[PDB]
Amino acid sequence: SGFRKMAFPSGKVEGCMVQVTCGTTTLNGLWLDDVVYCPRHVICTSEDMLNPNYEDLLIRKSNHNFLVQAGNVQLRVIGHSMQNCVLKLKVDTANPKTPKYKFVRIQPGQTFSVLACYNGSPSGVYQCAMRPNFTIKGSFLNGSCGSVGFNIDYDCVSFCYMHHMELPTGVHAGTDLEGNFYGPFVDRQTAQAAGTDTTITVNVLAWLYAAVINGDRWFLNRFTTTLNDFNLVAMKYNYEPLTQDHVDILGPLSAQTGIAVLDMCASLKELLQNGMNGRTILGSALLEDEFTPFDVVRQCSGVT
Amino acid sequence: SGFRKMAFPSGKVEGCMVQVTCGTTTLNGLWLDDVVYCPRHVICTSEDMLNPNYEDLLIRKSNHNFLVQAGNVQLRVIGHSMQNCVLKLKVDTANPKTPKYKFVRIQPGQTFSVLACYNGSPSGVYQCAMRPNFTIKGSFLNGSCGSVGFNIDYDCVSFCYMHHMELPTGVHAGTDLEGNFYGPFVDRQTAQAAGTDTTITVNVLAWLYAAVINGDRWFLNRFTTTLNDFNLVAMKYNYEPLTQDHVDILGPLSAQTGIAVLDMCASLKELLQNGMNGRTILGSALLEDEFTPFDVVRQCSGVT
Ligand SMILES: *CC(=O)N1CCN(S(=O)(=O)c2c(F)cccc2F)CC1
Ligand SMILES: *CC(=O)N1CCN(S(=O)(=O)c2c(F)cccc2F)CC1
Repeated sequence: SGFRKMAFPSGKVEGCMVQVTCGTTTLNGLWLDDVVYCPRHVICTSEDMLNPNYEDLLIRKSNHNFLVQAGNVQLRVIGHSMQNCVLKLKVDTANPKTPKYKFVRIQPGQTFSVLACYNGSPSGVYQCAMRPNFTIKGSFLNGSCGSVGFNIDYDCVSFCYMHHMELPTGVHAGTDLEGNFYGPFVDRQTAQAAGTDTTITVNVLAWLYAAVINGDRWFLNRFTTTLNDFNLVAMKYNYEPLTQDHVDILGPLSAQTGIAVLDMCASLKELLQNGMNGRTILGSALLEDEFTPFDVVRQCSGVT
Repeated sequence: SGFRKMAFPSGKVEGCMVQVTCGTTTLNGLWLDDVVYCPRHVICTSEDMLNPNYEDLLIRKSNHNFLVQAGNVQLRVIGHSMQNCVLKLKVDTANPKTPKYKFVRIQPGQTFSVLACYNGSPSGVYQCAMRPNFTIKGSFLNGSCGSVGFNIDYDCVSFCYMHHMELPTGVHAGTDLEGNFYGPFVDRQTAQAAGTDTTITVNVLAWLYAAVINGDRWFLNRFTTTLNDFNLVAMKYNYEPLTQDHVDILGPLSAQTGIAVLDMCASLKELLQNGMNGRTILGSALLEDEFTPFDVVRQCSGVT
């Protein structure tokens, strides 16, 4: 029993983190096989960052200008290329600690662990969601760029995020490991505002199921609703629309608790309309939306 | 910017987790040098658990009854002893991944990371505090016993907790790595109630400082207070008394923000008396108390 915001064990990803230095800019790189992946803005002077032309900036960089350090040993860079907003640095040594890995581009609402690093050294691990506006609400100081977000499936690390940007509002933006930004964000020190940070409805419901499973039942009510009726209330409260796809996904939790998805929807409807009235669910005074249905099943079943 | 509930990177501790089996009971062990530490209740039939006599139960166990598995390789047990509520299993192989380590007994209010394991395999990592009633609010299913809590100081893992018990109320109890329970708890399936789960006042203040540092300032007020005046309000709200020791500890955050500790106390006083009024601080609708002042400084400075 008990339910916690839980990150994947970070060891497999700690084994991949290196320091990348280009001139006076130091950030983090991900070392998989003989490639080091890092944000392309490593080549910028914070003056370049106002309107960088990356292809033009990169012409001035040779392999030997990229200083790659794994622990206290230098890696020899034998190649470099730009893919979208990341640099791939070919090194002469395969990372001996390379885990089984995939690159995946996640959807909004999908959760992942972040290993926050500075100078290629891990500081901490935390759980995130890709927000519906394609920002993440991270913890990233200067030097944290190139820190990565991941899921683990037993022994296979799926890398879904590399950190690039803090928006003026202190939310975060980054790329998949093909260098493609989540959302409309660009690696330029310019005015970039996030859209509406809506609540991930299906995640909230997952977490209400986690609550029932863990004995927090006070908010269960006598009501049901319909997707269309629920969705009117959701819209009004800046909750994402709920689809039959989300209902299907919640089916296993529905089964385990014997609470119909639409009944739990009706419960969530009353919490939105009535508020918590100073009560808590799983030690939270607000509705948590950074647990996916898969996260809830995982932590409630104890997958390793 | 941004502030997250952040666990230590778990890699150093993943390298220490083994499976311990005694008869039909499987749980987790911590492998440091040539010793495997695990809960002594590994020797119990859940029938033994009602009123176990551990010294008597242990007489019936030989080295070869303790099955220790690190990955998919068996360790040879060449010795076993009981220290308080843990077994020390001497094995013939030093853990080659043994990190620099200490055993520390933490005080209530102190935070640590837990690496939740099942069958010696990591499932997840999360951040905890030792509650003032010497429980922790964990996420632990059957098989999780012997999962450990730790702090890291650069390269030195301080182990402070091993998981043993879920109380009937679904809160958690365990030992330091000398086998001594935190609080008055015993490894027996009996009526054990926790005392008052009071709020860790100094941690709440730390987290209010983290909020100001990260731009969440709305709750800063025009008032100050005194320790004695603050403490009357704290008592009324089941907050731990604040000492000059806690004020001293908050000094660095006081300095960085230019907010006197007692001013921040007066802010916390108004939040207790007035509530949040539907507002959030660092994405929370309640006052977070599982960040220590050291945690706030660490994450706000980016220590690795
Ligand atoms: C995002 C990231 O981690 N980095 C890119 C920016 N640089 S930097 O330009 O060197 C820099 C500092 F070193 C300190 C403060 C601001 C700043 F932009 C850091 C690495
Ligand atoms: C605390 C812990 O992880 N364990 C001790 C109890 N045992 S058990 O007695 O084998 C057991 C199960 F295997 C399943 C359900 C309940 C139960 F007590 C599990 C390991």
